[PDB]
Amino acid sequence: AYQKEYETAERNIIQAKRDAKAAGSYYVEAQHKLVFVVRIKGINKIPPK
Amino acid sequence: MARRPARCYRYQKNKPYPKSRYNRAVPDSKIRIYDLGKKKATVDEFPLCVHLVSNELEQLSSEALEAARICANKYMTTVSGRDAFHLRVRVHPFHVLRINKMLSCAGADRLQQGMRGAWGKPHGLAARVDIGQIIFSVRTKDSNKDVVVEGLRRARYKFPGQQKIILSKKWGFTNLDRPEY
Amino acid sequence: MGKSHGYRSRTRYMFQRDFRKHGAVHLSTYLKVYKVGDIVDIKANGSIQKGMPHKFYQGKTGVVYNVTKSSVGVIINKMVGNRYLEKRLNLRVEHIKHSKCRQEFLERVKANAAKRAEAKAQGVAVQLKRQPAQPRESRIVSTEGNVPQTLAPVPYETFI
Amino acid sequence: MGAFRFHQYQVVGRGLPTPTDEHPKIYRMKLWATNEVRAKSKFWYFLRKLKKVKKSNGQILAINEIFEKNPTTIKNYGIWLRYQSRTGYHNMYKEYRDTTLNGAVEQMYTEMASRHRVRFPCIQIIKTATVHFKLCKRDNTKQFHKSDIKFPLVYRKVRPPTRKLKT
RNA sequence: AAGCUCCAGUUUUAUGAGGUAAAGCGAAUGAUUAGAGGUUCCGGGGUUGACCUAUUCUCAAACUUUAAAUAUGUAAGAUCCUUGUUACUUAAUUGAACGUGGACAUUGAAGAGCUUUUAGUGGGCCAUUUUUGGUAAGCAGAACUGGCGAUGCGGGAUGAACCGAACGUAGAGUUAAGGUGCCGGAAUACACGCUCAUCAGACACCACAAAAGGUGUUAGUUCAUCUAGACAGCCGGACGGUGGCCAUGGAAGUCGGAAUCCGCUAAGGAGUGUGUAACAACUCACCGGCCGAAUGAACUAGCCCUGAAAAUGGAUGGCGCUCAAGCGUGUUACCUAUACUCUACCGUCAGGGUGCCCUGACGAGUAGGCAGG
RNA sequence: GAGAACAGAAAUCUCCAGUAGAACAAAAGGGUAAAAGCCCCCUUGAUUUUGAUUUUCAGUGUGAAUACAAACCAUGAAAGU
RNA sequence: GCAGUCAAGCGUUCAUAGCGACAUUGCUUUUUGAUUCUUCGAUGUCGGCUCUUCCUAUCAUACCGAAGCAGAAUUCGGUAA
Repeated sequence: AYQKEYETAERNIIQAKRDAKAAGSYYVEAQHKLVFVVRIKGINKIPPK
Repeated sequence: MARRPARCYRYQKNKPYPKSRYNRAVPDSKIRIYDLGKKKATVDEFPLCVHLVSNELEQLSSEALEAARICANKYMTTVSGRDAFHLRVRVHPFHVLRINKMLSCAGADRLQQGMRGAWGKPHGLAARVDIGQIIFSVRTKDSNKDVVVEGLRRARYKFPGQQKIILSKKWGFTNLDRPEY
Repeated sequence: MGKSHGYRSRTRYMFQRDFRKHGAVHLSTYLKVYKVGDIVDIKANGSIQKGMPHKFYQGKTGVVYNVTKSSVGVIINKMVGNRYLEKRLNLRVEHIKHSKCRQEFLERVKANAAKRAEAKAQGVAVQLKRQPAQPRESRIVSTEGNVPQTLAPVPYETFI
Repeated sequence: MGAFRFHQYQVVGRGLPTPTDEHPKIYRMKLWATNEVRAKSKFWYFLRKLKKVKKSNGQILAINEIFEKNPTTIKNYGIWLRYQSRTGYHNMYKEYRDTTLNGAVEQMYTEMASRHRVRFPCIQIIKTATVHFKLCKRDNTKQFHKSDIKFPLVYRKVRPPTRKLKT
């Protein structure tokens, strides 16, 4: 649903962006997202810290 | 002089040390002069300026500095004659070297005690020359470009830190430097 | 062994003041009196000569426990060891400076605290925090028993 | 294509920042990458290189990716390149024959790697710039390919299995 | 251990502080130095004006303070009101702030408080980071931390402290680190590129290899020259203003020291080197042809060799392959620990429940304490 | 720096310009301008008693210091010190 | 101890037949120091004799390069144990 407002607004957005540098003006999306954390790496060779 | 290669000196030893209270009777600066050639001349006559710049982080010996700079000077003053162009040494020699000086055999080892023991007795001066630092900045005219370049080549085999010859830009070039009057 | 241990050593950066702070201090600072429970930094001014703490104590924050004549009594905590005790320091007002951070902290919580009261009457912002604070608590409040509870972790078992 | 080579991800964004009448202005770097893992990274490295920012000050608005627009076929990519070897990074413009942007990456990597010194830590590049077939200048592999489009020359080049048959 | 009793941390806010680079103060090697006021001496000439010191604006880097440090670890620090009554230091004077008595209203999770008694020291070590001494050292001596000691097992040829990993038992599965030509699980894997020395099968390591680095090795870059014809070689041409001022025994193309125009014009420079005391030729410049397609100079990095010499016998662990079994770039699939998950179950502790049964978590161990046998 | 015969060591005295580069018995470094420096007077509190606490040392003494209150005086306008 | 680079310079003239400073990078482990790893319930010392095996940085012999090699004594240097 977030993505729809950008899509609706902009024809312009895509073509310019693949071909060259610069960015266009008018809108922008903020985002939240919660996280999950898994510990890959062990205790060996680290501070207690 | 007295041998030690520069295996002893070249890597970056010591919390400096060359502080003026803490060392009466250092052995001398042996560098004959820092600016050379036309000392009575501004930078601005010369359209060419050539530099010599380090690849490594070192302490260069005072003797190596004079030996490299005199070797360059004999090439300049023989080919361009006595009243040539103009050279400046970038780096003066003021880092002070300690080394312990040749014991004895008395079974007197170090007679000290066992020892050694700070307050080591000074062996002379070196210069810090860190990565990308410029040892010589030379001002010349393009019909003697070649002469300064071979003088800079004959300089390199007389210090151990690996260095590169380069053409300068600074502020400007030499002619965006000149339009305001 | 060798050399000293010593109060004055290692002071050169701490003792010394900026080009701007240099010159005689202003007697207003000397004049200032404080109340118990005020929060004060201790860091000695170089430009006062006497009243100075051990040098090692500077940059710590303490609470004015009591005063006895011109100098004031500050509680601060040091660090390291076993069953470390909190210390009283006699440290002058010239060397003691206010702390803004709690003052603005106090105003904000209190300014907030008025906004809430009206909300408690007619409004529901919260709700969960409301449930402990009516059921909760006297102490009276404001007591010296809470201080050893804080005192006890300062000697840290792990660090040791 | 199959299992990438580096589709360029057109990453866009902002900044997005503070209570001041400022704000950073609108940017692009279109960076060659494998997807979003790479996407993030490059942006922070670009933000280090040119810009300055932060991580937090750089805000990513959107992502749009890369397949084949134009032909598989036959740019001979002009690449602006930097290789890190026995000190830091030295400038390069390398114009080499390729199929495509997927390929370009591999052919350059193989060239930094082998020829130039390259190892891990690197990064990448600055730009890739298309060119007309006849224009292509430096030179070995491509000179033959330019000639091939020509043709006749495709009738040339036609060589590789050649010694094998009998006919 | 044995018991007693029922709080810990962290971003964020605020403080002040390591530091070390370019200014300021102080020191200052220590140049170069123009401009420019003034020292003080004599010494010559027609107030001026040669002669040495030396302010003053003014210029290459070092070092100890300090800004602003930039940093980064840090690094301490996170109830209110009213009423009465009492005190208080300080003009028979002004105030607060004390203490009471009474009422009113307010991202974390056992990491945890206290006591008695007990033991082994009270000789350490290595690595990482930051060092300090020392030429250095499998050195000395600090800091901050992990490991070894006291820690197995898997990797690394072996191998206290390197990587993975913290271990009750037993099994099945799947993995780490790291590896897949054979030894040797598991690929003679897939896309490509370089290398031909047997380089080379190597994180760290008693793993060596430098300055110098050639270099026409390969590659890359930067600047110039090319179909208007470069380039290797071979071939080939040159009249005239006029043998040019200064100086000197003497420069006259070519010892030193000037300007630099022009004829005509394939083209024919007041000249590239070879000369004699000096003059005294011949070539080249500049120009043309025979050929036809790229070209050379500067830097850089791989590779590589060159630098490259040692003692009882050859190795990268070994055999020893070289569009790889090298090395680098990407990439697919496999293999592989006591790990992790799970099954069963032994101790502790949560606890529950009826001398006994059950749930789930944690669970290597020297010195050593305690408790059961 | 200038100014004053003689005097160079030349105080000396004078005028200007002069913010911590001076002075402050003694290392070091820090620190301060009607100052804690310099001067003039007056004086004895370099008194006795007790010492909260820190440094000692995180709990361990002497010693040291920073603060008192009692006792006593000084100078000082007095506060105070 | 020996080597490499650079080559100031000397060699009548000529860097390099030969000699070669300053500087500078290495290598070896066979002098000397440094250390404190190993051994203080014990490693027999120097030196010499004699018997063996080795090394290459080669003094001679073999083959070669250069020369300031006329011969020729020679000098320097390569390969080589």
